[PDB]
This record gives sequence, structure tokens and C-alpha cells, in this order.
Amino acid sequence: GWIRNIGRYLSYLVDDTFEEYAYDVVDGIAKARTQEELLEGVYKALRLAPKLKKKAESKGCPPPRIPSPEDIEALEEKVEQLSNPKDLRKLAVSLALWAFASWNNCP
Amino acid sequence: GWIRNIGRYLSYLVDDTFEEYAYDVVDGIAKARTQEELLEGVYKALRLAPKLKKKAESKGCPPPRIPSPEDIEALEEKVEQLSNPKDLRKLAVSLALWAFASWNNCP
Amino acid sequence: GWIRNIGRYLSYLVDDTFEEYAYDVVDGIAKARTQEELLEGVYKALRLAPKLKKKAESKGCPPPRIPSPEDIEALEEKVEQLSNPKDLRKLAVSLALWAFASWNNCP
Amino acid sequence: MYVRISGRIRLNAHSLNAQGGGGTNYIEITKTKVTVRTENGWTVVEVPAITGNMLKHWHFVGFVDYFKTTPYGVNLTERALRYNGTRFGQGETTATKANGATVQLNDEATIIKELADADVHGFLAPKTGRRRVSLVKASFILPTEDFIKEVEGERLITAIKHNRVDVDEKGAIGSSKEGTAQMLFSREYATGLYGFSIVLDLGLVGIPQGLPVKFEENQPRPNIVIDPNERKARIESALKALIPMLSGYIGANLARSFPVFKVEELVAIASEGPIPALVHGFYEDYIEANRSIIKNARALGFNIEVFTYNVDLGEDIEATKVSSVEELVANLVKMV
Amino acid sequence: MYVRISGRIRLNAHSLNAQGGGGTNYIEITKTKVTVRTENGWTVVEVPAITGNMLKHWHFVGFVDYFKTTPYGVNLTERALRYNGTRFGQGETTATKANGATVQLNDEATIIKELADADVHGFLAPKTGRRRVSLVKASFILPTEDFIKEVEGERLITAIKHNRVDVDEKGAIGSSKEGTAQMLFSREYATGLYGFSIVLDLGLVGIPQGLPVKFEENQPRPNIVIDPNERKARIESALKALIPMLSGYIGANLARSFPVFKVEELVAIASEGPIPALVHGFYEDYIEANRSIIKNARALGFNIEVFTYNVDLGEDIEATKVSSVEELVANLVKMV
Amino acid sequence: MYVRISGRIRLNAHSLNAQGGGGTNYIEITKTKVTVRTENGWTVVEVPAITGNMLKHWHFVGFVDYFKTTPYGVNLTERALRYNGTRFGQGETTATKANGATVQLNDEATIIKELADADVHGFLAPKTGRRRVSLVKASFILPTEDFIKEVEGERLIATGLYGFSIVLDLGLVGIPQGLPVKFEENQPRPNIVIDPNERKARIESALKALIPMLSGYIGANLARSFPVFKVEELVAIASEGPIPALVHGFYEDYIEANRSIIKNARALGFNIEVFTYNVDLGEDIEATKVSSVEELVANLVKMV
Repeated sequence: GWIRNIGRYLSYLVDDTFEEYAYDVVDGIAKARTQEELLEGVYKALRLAPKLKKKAESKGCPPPRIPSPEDIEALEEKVEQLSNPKDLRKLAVSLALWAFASWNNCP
Repeated sequence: GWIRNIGRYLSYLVDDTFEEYAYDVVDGIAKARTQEELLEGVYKALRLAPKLKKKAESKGCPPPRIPSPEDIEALEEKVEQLSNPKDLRKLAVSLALWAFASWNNCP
Repeated sequence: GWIRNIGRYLSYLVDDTFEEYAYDVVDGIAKARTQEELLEGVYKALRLAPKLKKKAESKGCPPPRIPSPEDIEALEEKVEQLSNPKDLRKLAVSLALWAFASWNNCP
Repeated sequence: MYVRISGRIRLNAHSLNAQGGGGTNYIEITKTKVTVRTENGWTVVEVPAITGNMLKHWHFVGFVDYFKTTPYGVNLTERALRYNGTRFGQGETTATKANGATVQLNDEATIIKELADADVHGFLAPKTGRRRVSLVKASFILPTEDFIKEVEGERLITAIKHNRVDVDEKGAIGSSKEGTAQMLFSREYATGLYGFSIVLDLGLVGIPQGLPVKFEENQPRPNIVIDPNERKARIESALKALIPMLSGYIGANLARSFPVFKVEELVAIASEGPIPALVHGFYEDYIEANRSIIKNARALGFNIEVFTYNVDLGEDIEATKVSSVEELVANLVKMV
Repeated sequence: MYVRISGRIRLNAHSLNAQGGGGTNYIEITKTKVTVRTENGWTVVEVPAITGNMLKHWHFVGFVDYFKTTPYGVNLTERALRYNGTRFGQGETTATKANGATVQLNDEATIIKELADADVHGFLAPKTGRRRVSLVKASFILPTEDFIKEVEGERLITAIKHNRVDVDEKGAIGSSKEGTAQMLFSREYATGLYGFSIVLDLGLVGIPQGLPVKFEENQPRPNIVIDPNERKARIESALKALIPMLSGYIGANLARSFPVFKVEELVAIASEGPIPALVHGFYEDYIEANRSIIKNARALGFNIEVFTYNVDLGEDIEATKVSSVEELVANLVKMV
Repeated sequence: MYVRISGRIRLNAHSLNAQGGGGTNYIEITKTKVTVRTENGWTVVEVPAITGNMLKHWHFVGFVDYFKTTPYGVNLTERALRYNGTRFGQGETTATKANGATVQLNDEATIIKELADADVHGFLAPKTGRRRVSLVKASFILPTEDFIKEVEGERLIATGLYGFSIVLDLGLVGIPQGLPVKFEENQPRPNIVIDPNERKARIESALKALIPMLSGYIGANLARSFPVFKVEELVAIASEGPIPALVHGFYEDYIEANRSIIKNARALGFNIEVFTYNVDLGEDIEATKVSSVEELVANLVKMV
């Protein structure tokens, strides 16, 4: 449902065994009650993809899985049809919860 | 939507397998507050097209797909159809989704 | 309207083929702050028209449509009515709106 | 040995530190914005300038050039001979001498014992994490503030276009289908009056940073791993490494440009211990600041030796009126 | 063997370094802006000047002209015969010998063994990345500021309009419809006195840049790969390539202009080891800088000898009073 | 055979090099600005002079007029017999000869061989890119420094004393720019495409084309002006190979420069022999004194 991959990506910049601890981005995801600040939080989250790319192999684990293109072309029409903030909260908080878990990111 | 092609072009200068690593243009357009700065930042990112065109064949990669004209007629009236900055920011920053992902650019 | 022709001309200045590249004039036009800078940039850009006309038949490409005197005589009072730079800046990028278009200059 | 030189020089018709125009025919010189008072509110201006990474790089080059002639020139990295800017990379867990000896990157004491360039200009191996702060610090070369505020324009860029003309073995210009590598290659050139404040700290050369001072019985002494003669050799080479700076051996494109170089004025303080940094010559009013700082430092009790060129620097302050740049190096090196 | 020559030379009614004009009837000279003191605040003034890239180009052509006469002159690329300054293109994966042989673009030792022009002037193969710094560097030729401060105007440009006449077999001028290849051909001339500071570095010729010096048993010696006879022949050729430098063979359009030339004043220093670059003849007070920079160089202990022409430079310095430029070439070749 | 000739000539009542003026009634001789020290600061003065373009064109017409005599004059461009300064057209891709044959613009070794003006004076081909540097270089005939500094006015408008420094580097004629030197087996030889006798004939023709130079056949409007022409002084150098260029006569202290360069050029070990007229050039040097023009060029073609 194009949510697991973006949640994995958000985890990869929050999980342990790394050096980059940005709780600000996931916090901005959580407390962003309107579309534009949702988008801005997404931009801040995705700005750090190359850091993950060139940090993953330092300890030898497989590189992280950035969300696929289709994962990206889904989000725009998922969020544009959202009119009231009531359900706009559901997606934001869901993909915020998807950031925190205890799976094996990379051995 | 005329966004996907411009996102392709913007990411062509940020993505991996290219030696040009300067994401100042995307950061500048992301932090856009008025009418003029977003346009000048976008065209600042745009003027690096001949570099990509003359460097694509060096590594055997297919030449980058320059944004189609219809995209650049369509961008204008969609910016001048609005006056409030609240609507301005969404279209000023909406081009930064595509700059960071994990597709295949050099098969 | 009233902008397509000048942009097509400026794209004829620098584009695929037509080996005469001068980014200084367009860069100065884009960053011009006062009316005098814009006027001198326009004059410098228009000074290269005979070279483009000569190079048109040098490669078999169709001759470039020289901008009409009506356009420049209209710009003469379309620039000389402002009091602050904030309102002219976008004009400059409008002048640069077609600097790197995907025009079929030599189909 | 903490030496500070600062002054005004003139550079004309130079393409030093070219930005390259983002890899195209039109190559342009790097520019920096600076703030000037103009007695009506501070305003910014965009003027070409040369960064200090360049200065540190050719300082390394001059140090290598004047150190290889010395009998102790064996202790140099193989990449230093070919003027390699980098000291250590990502994947190099070992280093190679000029003669080909293998060197580990552990216990940096032996590293500075057997490498001389890394001792003076610093080094860093990410795999091992061994660090060293560069003993020479470089100041940016900016045009003097008074000159900038006195021109109110004249961007100082000429944009001279100079192409490459090549023909085939038959003598044909050719077209785009055959390529012929025919480009435009326009390059902009700069001129003006700049200031420099290159400073050198030679008080720690030959001493590791981990334990700079050793105690035998409640008494401090410098921890020099190398023989002291090598220390004097390295100090002399570093002091004379500034010779190819005030003559026109600075910046890129030294083959075709060779900037027109001269020293308008300069001020040097040598001293023996730590001293306040000599203020930059970019400001129009650095001269009275310099004389005040040196006078107050002498009042505090700092044994500072002051040398001047084309600067009065008062009359009460004991200053040696030097004659050129190289004899100034001689003055610096008699007292070693 | 490092050659430092600088001074004044007078060039009147000249059209050196034409800008081209973009293939139209109006062709002009490239202009540059230079800062001058004028005793009342530095001001920027525009003036036609000379880029040093063609100084390198014609020092190259003089090199090949005076070195093919040597018996060892077989060692050239085919491009040097055509007097073309280009050395290697992007798609040039191999070089064709003057006698028809083929060589590759790897193992720089060979590239400097069988090739001499690229050895003394550097080269580049982008596909493999082989690099060599040019052993000669070129200074820009600028009008001496002591004369700009006196002209107080006098743009230096005439722009004389001379047209080409063309008629058919019937002796008819024709009109635009027939074409007749009738174009105005308007070109401008310049006059005055300029300064030259061409600099030569012959100590590193014939040495690979990767391994300048090698160690047999903890002793340094240069990595000489070729026979020293070829080395010496290259030295003589490079030093006597200066003959078509101070004779009237600088600039552009020599066929129709051939500017009047004379050597106003020159100063040279050779030495044996690294020496600072000499001050340019651009500045009004360069003579004091020259005498200082040579006398102090002697003071520190550099085996530097100075040749002079049209300046006394005092009496306490052993300066050889030369008479012209070719006997100067003989004096330089006396040492080898 | 790189020859250089420089001297001082008195030109009285000359109206050469008319500016044209667009065909209007008032036509004035062109002005060029030259700098003179005058020992009180360098100052620029406007004077009438002769540009190098029409000097080179007069060299063209003299060469073509005195080259028709030899039987090897068949290979000549029809534009040369009409005395045309234009060599090739803007859109002309082929060249025709006096006989009527057609010559293409490729394989420069053929352009040099079947053309006459192109071989000696270079050529430009805008389309195919063929280009050859002109082997003749003409300076500017400028008024001498002493006359200008002593005249203290007298705008004339001309007349006075002028100087010339004509130079001819004809040692490369008949050899294409593509392959100037050929190596058979580690031995350099000049790639002379034509048979040697034609190369010689070109040498004598170019050397004796100097007759309509000092005879009063220089400039424009000769059909009505015919200025009084009298050679005052001259000096020439021949040598065999690359030699420093001879100085022009604009400067006053030219005798010393000429004698110094000749003496030390001989000192380097070059076969340097100098021809003089009305110039002493010292006494220690071997300078051959010539009192006219015809025997000068006769001796120039003596060793060809």
C-alpha cells in the first residue's frame, strides 16, 4: 500500500547503528496539520537520501531501500483529494508511526 | 501536471552516478517566499542542461531528457493565477519531491 | 503573446548546434537590478543578431525570425514607468523565461 | 616562532582561482561579497577574490621546493614531489615515502618523524582517525576596502574570449558532425589592489600534538622526536617557502597569465612566543591598528621584532626598514 | 637553468591580438582594464593589451623552428610542423610521429622520451588523464603605467578604413545581388610602449612529472630517461627560440601589419636553483625592485648572475652590460 | 633567404592612400597617431602615413607585372592580371586559371603547386578552411622622428621624410604548409612540390620585384600626383635562415642598432652579409656599399 517503503525510509534516518539522529523531521511530520507543512516535512526527510547512500556501506550492511518512484507518484493524488484536515491527520500520523519499529534495517 | 519532467531534470544534477553534486538550487527553490526568487532559482538549475547533455555520453548513459516546452508554458500561468503566498509556496516547493529517489538513471 | 517572440530569439542565441555560446548577456539580464542594466543587456543580446543571421545558412537551419521593432519600442515604455526594482525582477526572468527551452530551432 | 605578515599588493591581468563557469566555454573568476560602510549604512558588493585553500596549497608547494634541496629532503611523501594537494585519502591505510618505504598510520609521532610535509601542513586519515592541525593558517586575498569604495563600479572583469583553432591533416576547419574540438573559451580577467595576512606558526614543528610538552622532574621541555638539525632545516624551509608568493607564483593558470605582481606595502612581526594575530590589510585603516597592537604588546612585555616595508609605522617604535622580501626572510632566519 | 627576462619594448602603429569581431567588416583589438595610482586614488583605465597564450604559442613555434635544424629534430609530432598550438584532442588516443611512427598516451616516461615539444610545453590526453605542466610560462604584455599617467586621454586607436576592390573579367564593381565578395575590412591600430616578462623554466625538462627524482642508495638524482645530448640540444633550442621574440614576432596579423619593434630596456637573471620571479616592467619603479631582488638574492647566497641593457642598476652589483638580445642568447648558452 | 630592407625616403607632394570619403568632393589623406618622446614626456601626434594593405597590394602588382616575363608565368590567376587585391571569393569554391582550367580547394599541396599568388602571398578559403600565411610582410611607412620633432608644426595638409622596413620571408615558397619538411630515413628535406627550377625562378622574381618600390610607384592616385621620389638611405640583410628582423627607420638612433645587430649576429656564427646605401654602419664590419637600386637587386639574385 505504498506506505511500508516510506516508513522504512523514515526509520533509516531514526534507527540505531547510524550517526544521524534527526527527530526534528519526524516531529514535523507528526505536528503538521496542513498540506504544505506535510510536504515540507517530507522534503526535509528526503533531503538526506545521499547521506544514507554513502553511509550504509561504511559498516557493510546492504543499502537502504528508498521509496520507489510509484511510491512518490501515489502521494500527490493521495494528499490533494484531502480537503478537511481530519483525515489529513490519519496519513501523517500513520507514516509517522511507521518510522519507529525494531526490524533488522541491515545486517 | 507538468511536474514529473521538471523533477526529472532537477534530480539529474543531484542523483548518483554523476559527478556534479551541488544541491544549492533545490535548497534555494525550496525556501521560496516571493514570485521572483522561485523563478530565478528554477532557471539557475535549468542553465546546467548543456553540461548534462555533453557529459551524458562520456559514461555511455542515455542523454538526459530536457524538460518539454509545454511544461515551461504551463508553469507560468499556474504561478500568475495566484496572488496569496500561501498558494505560492506549494507550487514553489512541489518540484522537490523528485530530486531524491532510487530509480535507475544509467542502465 | 508579446513574450514568445523575444524568448524564441534569445533561445536562438544559445541552443543545440549554432556554435556561438554567450551566457554572460543572459546572466546579466537575469540579475539586472536597475533599468540601465536591463537596457544594456538587451542591447548586448540584440547586437549578436547579424551573427545568428549569417550562421543560419552556414548549417542549413532555417533563418531565425528577427524580433520586430514593435517589440523593442513597446519595451521602451514598458520598462520606463517603474520606481522600485522589486517589480522589474520578474520581468527579467520573463525575459529569461525561454533561455533554455526545448525549442525546435533546427528541425 | 609565530610570524605574521600582512600588507597590500597589486594583481593585474590575472585569471587566478577561476570558477570555470560550471564547466563550459565561458570560464569566470570566483567572486565574494564584502561589506563596506560608505558612511551611509553598510552595503554589500560582489568582487573577485582568491580563497586561502589556494594559498595553503602553494605554501605546501614552496615548502616542498625549498625542502627538497636540503640534505634532509629524503623525508617526504612520494605524492609531495608531484605537488599533490591531498595528504591522505579514504582508503589509504598506509603511506609511501619518496624512496618507496611503507609507513603505517598509527602512533603519529613516527609519522611526523618520517614525514615532513604532514608535520607542517597537517594530515588526516579517516580510517585511522589520526589528526593534525595545520601549523600554517591562510587568510583570504580580498581587494582593499578603500579601493572598492573609491571606484563605485568597474566590476574588474574583462571577459576576453580566446578560442582554439585546429584543422585536420588536410587543413580543414570542419563542422559539428566531425567535431574538430572547436570551442569559444571566453575567460574573464581581474585587476586591483588586494591585501594578505598569511601567518605561520612554527612553534610546534617536529613535536606531536598528543604530548607537546614532556616532564622529567617537574620541568617542561619540548618533545622533539626528530633530531634538532632536521627541525632547523624544516623551519628554514618553511620560512623561505614564502619567496614564491610576493613574486608572482600564486594562483592558477600560471602558464598563460603569470599575474603582474608587486608588493605595495607590508608589515611583519616575528616574536618568539604567542602573540596577537596581525590584523588584515583588507581594511583601509589597518596601519594604526597594527602600530597600536605592536606598541601595546611591547608594553605587556612581548619580545616582538617588527619589520616594515613602505609603511612609516610611527617613529618611536623600533622597526627595521626592510629592503625586499627575500632579505626579510634572511632577517627572519638569522635568529632561527 | 631558469631564465627571467623583463623590460620595455616600443610597438608603434600595431594591431597585435585582434579580437576577430565575429566575422564582420569591423575587426578590433581586445581591450583590458587595469588599475593605476594616478597619485589621487587608484582608478581603472581601459587599454588594448596582449594575451600571453599566443606568447606561449609563438615561443612554441620558435622552439620547433630552431630545433628541427638540430640533428635530433626528428622527435616531433606532426602538428608542430604546421605550427599549431593544439597538442591533443578529446578523441586523440594516439600520436602520429613526424616520420610516420605511432606512439600511445601512457607511460609518460616514453611520452617525454620520443616527444620533445610536449615534453617542454606540457600536454593532456583527457581519456587517460596524462598531465604535464608547461615548462615555460607567459606574462601578459601591458602598456607601462608611467605612460598611461601621461597620455591623459589619447585612446591609442585609429581604426583606419581600407576596403578591398574586386572586379569581374569585365572590370565591373557590381552590387550586392552579385556578391563580388566585397566587404569593408575595417581594422584598428595601436601604438605606444609595452612591457614583457616572459619566464622560462628549463630545469625540469626531460623529467617525468610523476617521479622527478629517484633514490639509488639514500641519495637523490634526477630521473634522466633520455641521453644527455638530447637534453642539451633541447636546452639550446629553448634558449635560442627567444630570437623571434625580441625581433618583432609577437601578436597577430604579421602579414599586413608587421609592427615596428625595438628593445627599450631589458634585465635577465639565470642562476642555477629555484629563484623568485622578477618584477614586471609594467610598474614605473621596477628598477629599484630589480636591484633589491638581485642584490638580496646574492646576499642570501644564491649563485645568481644578472644581465642588463639600458639601465645601469648601480655599480655595486656585478651586472653584465649586454648589447642586444641574440648575443644575450649566446651569453645564456655559455653556461648550459 | 629571409631578406629585410629598411630605409629612409624623402616623399614630396604626395597624395597617396586617399580615404575615399564615400565619393564626396572633399577627400583627405588618412591620419595615424604616433608617439614621440621629445625629451619632455611622450606625446602622440597625428601624421599622414601609408598603411600596410596598399603597400602589400603594390607588392602584388609589382610581382605579377614582373613575373609575366618568365615562361613559367602560365600558371597565374586571372584575377592577378587585372591587379585585384581580392584573392578568393566569399562563396567561391573553385579557382580558374588564365588558360581556363579549373582547380579545386582541397589537398593544399595542389593549391600551392597550380596557383601563383597563393603560393607566394598566402590564401584564405572560408568554406573548406584552407589557409596559408602570407610570406611577405609590409610595415607602415611612418614619418621619421627627427622631421616631426623639428618641424614644430607645418601640418602640410603631404611631404617630408618617411621610412620603410619591408620584409620578405620567401624561403618557404613552393613548400606546402601541410608538410614543410619530409623525413626519408632520419634525414630532413624540404618538400618542394614543384621542380626546383620553378622554385628558383620564383626566387629571382620575388627578389627583383623590388624595382617598382623605390622608383616612385607606391601609393594611390598615381595617375595625377606622381610625387617626387628620391631614395635617401637604405640597408638590407639577406642571410640564409631565421634571423632577427631589421628595425624600421622611424627611430633616429637606427644606425647603432643595425650595426650592433649585424656584428653580434655574425658573432653567433651566422652567414650574415649586409648591404648599405648612405649608411656607414661602422668600418669593422663587412658592409657592401651600393649607390643605386639596380645593382642592389642584381647582387641579391647573385646567389639566389
